[PDB]
Amino acid sequence: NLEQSLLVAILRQHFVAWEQESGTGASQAQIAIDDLLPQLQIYLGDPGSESKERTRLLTLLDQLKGHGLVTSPDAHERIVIRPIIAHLADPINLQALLAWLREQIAQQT
DNA sequence: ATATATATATATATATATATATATATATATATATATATATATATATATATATATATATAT
Repeated sequence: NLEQSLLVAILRQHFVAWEQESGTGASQAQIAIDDLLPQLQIYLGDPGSESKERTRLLTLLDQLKGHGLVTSPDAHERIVIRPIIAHLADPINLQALLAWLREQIAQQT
């Protein structure tokens, strides 16, 4: 669904950006939950409360863990991106949709 | 020119996944009400003594 696609695109670009610096296959840096909500806000707005957005992000991460793309949030609310994200079927789709929605919001604002 | 057997296109129906709302089961807390227990006071009945109304026995 749309939200899962956006989250996967964000995670994918984070992973590629990290690999650009530390090299291919470098141990992924732990990313906090607080860091992703501002970014999902860029494409989904504010659903009404922090208690709602954080819950949505957590359920999305748990859904993605089923496919193996991300680990479970650790005791301090940080996740790690799994290697399997690099081998998605068509990574070009993520870039296109993500940039398209970003351009949409930039045009409407 | 009609039947009779493939092939292709299209539509329908089903399965999977997720989001949202509702129902059910269970547990707990609360409030209310009922019933009971307790305490107190008063009423009734009986017993005993004295007072009022009436009559009889004993001693000389």
